[PDB]
Formats: sequence, structure tokens, C-alpha cells
Amino acid sequence: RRRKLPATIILRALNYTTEQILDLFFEKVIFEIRDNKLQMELVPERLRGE
Amino acid sequence: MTYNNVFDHAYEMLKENIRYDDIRDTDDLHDAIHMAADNAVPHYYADIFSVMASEGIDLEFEDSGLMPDTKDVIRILQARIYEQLTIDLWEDAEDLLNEYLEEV
Amino acid sequence: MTYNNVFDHAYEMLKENIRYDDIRDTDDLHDAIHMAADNAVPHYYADIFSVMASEGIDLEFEDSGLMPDTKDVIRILQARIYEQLTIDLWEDAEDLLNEYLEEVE
Repeated sequence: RRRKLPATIILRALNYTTEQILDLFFEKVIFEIRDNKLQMELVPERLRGE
Repeated sequence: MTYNNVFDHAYEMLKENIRYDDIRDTDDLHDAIHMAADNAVPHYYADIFSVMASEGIDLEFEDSGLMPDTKDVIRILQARIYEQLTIDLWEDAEDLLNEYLEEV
Repeated sequence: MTYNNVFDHAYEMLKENIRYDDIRDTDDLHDAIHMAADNAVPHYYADIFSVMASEGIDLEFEDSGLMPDTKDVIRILQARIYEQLTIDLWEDAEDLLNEYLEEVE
């Protein structure tokens, strides 16, 4: 019961890189650049009510 | 947020800590007051500057030893609000220590 | 008590400084905009905290060279409000000059 802090401080205290923060903690999507194609990968059917 | 709602939440967390710890002594009450002023702090910056903009607070303070010496403004403001909350929770928990013993 | 009122005051003062001087050049916009940003801050003590309390301003700094060396918190808050007002006026001055050139014919 003292002054609280967000959990990314203790989570990054295990030598846990911000790349690993934004990769491992959440399931991501990809996109292609540099070729003016403007395309992505296949859909993971993750949308239900959005 | 206003000063009154933040102070109500402050002694609400204080009386929850008293109900959790069952503190009777005044010398043990003071450490609970310091830990409760350490608790219940806002993380919105607009609420922190709204405590500084609301009534019941002054620019000049009594003690200057608790005032830190750094380039961080939010640390100095947090120390000033912490000192004000310790003083105010002591002044309004001196009666609450008797009220809690007279409830149960 | 909010930032929108002081933003409207600085908006009106910048429109008056454009209308009075009739400046059509983008490089000579120094003195009028800087004096409008200097004259837009309030002189009272509680009004500075009232502007800092409302939204539209943050703690993250854009330039560290504008930080004075003093022990007063109120001067640092006045400098932060002055910095946010200079950001708003130097981002809206081009649109206000476009409106001033498109207003008259």
C-alpha cells in the first residue's frame, strides 16, 4: 500500500525490451510497404461485433 | 476533479486502511495517515493541476525541507500536495480515530 | 477557468494585430505575434492554475531552452502557458493570414 506505478516498470525489470512489449503482449497484424501495393495478410476472423 | 472529492476519497482510503489494520493508537494513526496520503493519488495531470486550482490551498507553505530540488515540476507539486494531504488528513482524522473506536 | 477562453482572447488579439498592422509577409511576423502571446497571459495567480487545470496543455516539453532558472513554480507554469500559446498562435497565424487575405477584395 504505497504510491502505485504502472506494471510496465516491473514488467520491463526482467530485461524485457519494448519490442518484446509490443510484440509478445498482443496479437498483431502486418502490412506491406515500399511497393505501393497497400495490402495485408489473410483475416484471422477476430472481429465479432466491431 | 475538485478538492472536496479528492479529500473525501483520501479519508475514505484512510478509513478503509483503518478497518483493514484495526489501528487504535494515535502514534500508529499517524503512520496510517502518511501511508494514506501516499495512497489515493491521481494519475491524470489535469486533476493534479485542478487540485492546485481549487480552493483550500495556498502557494506558500510552512516547511521547506520537504520541498525537493529538481527540474521536475510534477515531483515538487506532488510533494506539496502530499504535505497538504498529510496535514489535512491529520486534522480531520484526529476526530475519526475516536469515531472508529465509538462505532465498534 | 478554462483554456478555451484564454485561447479566444489570444485569437481576438492576434486578429486585432493582423488588422491594425496589415502584414502580408510571413517572415516579418515576429513582434506582433510575440507581443500578442506575451499580452495573452493573465496577471492573476489563481488564473494561471485555472488555465493549467483545464485540458489542452500537457507536461511534455518541446524545447528545453525556454526553461527559466528560478525557485518559483508559478513562473514555470506561466512559461508553460506562454509556450502553449506560442504553439497555438504560430500554428494558427498562417490560417488567419489566409482568412485575412480572403476577407477583403
